[PDB]
Amino acid sequence: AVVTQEPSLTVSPGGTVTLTCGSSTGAVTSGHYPYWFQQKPGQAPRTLIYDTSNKHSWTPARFSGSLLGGKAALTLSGARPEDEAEYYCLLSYSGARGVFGGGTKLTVL
Amino acid sequence: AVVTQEPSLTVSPGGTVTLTCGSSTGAVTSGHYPYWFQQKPGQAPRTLIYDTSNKHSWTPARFSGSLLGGKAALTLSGARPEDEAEYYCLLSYSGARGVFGGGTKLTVL
Amino acid sequence: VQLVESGGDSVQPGGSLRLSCAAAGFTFSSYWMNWVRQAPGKGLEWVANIKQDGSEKYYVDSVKGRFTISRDNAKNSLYLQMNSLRAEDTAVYYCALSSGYSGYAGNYWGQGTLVTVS
Amino acid sequence: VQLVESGGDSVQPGGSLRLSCAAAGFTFSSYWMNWVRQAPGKGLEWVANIKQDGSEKYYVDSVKGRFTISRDNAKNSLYLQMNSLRAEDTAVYYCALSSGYSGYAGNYWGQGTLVTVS
Amino acid sequence: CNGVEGFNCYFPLQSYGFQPTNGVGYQPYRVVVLSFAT
Repeated sequence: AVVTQEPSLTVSPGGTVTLTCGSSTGAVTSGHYPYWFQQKPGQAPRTLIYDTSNKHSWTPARFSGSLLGGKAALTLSGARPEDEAEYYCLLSYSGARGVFGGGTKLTVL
Repeated sequence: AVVTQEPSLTVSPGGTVTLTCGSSTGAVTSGHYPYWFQQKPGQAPRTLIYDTSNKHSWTPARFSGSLLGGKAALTLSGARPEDEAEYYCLLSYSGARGVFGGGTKLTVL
Repeated sequence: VQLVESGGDSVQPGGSLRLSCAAAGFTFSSYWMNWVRQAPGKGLEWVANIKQDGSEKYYVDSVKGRFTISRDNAKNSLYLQMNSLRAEDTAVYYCALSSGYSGYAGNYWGQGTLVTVS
Repeated sequence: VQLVESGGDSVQPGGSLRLSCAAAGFTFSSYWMNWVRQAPGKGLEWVANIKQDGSEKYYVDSVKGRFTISRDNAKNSLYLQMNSLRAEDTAVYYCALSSGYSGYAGNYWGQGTLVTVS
Repeated sequence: CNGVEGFNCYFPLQSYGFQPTNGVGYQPYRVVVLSFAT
């Protein structure tokens, strides 16, 4: 029940982003049905990506719920100042007892 | 970028033929502008059908560039021994990066 | 699609607190209902879930045996009760609605209710 | 309408080879020019194309970044250069002339040139 | 799918990923159709 993330990422305006998440064991696949959330100060976490790669209607299309080399990711095609937030990942396991990562802070330079 | 074909067909002289081709996704329509080619041993592939149903001047009229149920086809109204050849299909996709099928071998009994 | 969560208050350690979440604008008994908590300055911690019809419940091991979930489909709401609550368990609890494939994680989130233990 | 293709030879893997095709009996810069390859015992594989005026080029993903097409409209010919050529890439390459709707697939074919990698 | 987005409950509209480096067939194109006395 261990999930890790890169503590922080800094991106220049218009630059791309690769936020990562994964489990201490095995590899992340669609079977973990990975979720990604965005939290701005004073706000509740909002789901951006669900079930690996499905994007929500309130999520800017600049965000993409892609997978990497046995890891979950949330990438951007061009970051904006409005995207500064703490991002969180959640993976499923043997059942509906998911585990969150440590959190990855995204800031814009 | 996956195209499949029936591996082989055997037809009695004077009998009809239905060679088939299609994509792993969606359905084949005139928007794929399908092509069919004929290759005899020692020869270069020759185009018989282009842009779905247009037949070339060097192609026997016994051949017909028809479409089936979401699939491309090359049919014959009466096969002859001279038609023994490997036939190939080619479909377009998002651009001019077409994909060939596995090849369908036609022989005459 | 609104999730209204309340019940958070200032409580003493060793006691218990019952939190609740009400559904509005959508059908309650068609989705899974999640609980997540966040200590100030920390990331999100998975706490608990419950199946659409209440036949199954799920907990993170750290709250197993202490947390209980019950629901009333006629009131479109669910309750989470936490017994033997620790002084360390200061967090905002959030209600989330899961309409995804497995029902394990929420898509829609409420505003959260703050639980402070002292 | 003749397509004359050459340049195939016996080459070593990891190197490169430039193939070429000349047009005869028709106008070059009015049609799209295609490349197709066939390994012995195998079916046809799409390799590459180029637009009538050279402003656009297309490749099958499997050769992307390795194959380059250039042309000279004053010589009625085009060249295909394949870098980092693999031992597995033994095939007869064919030149084909596309006069169809999209220009994506050829109607007229040349005799082909054999590329053997060892 | 009663107002709640989720599995098999998708939002009907999707944007195009238009970028200057996105090949040829993935580039944006402007299309005007003139559909047919004054």
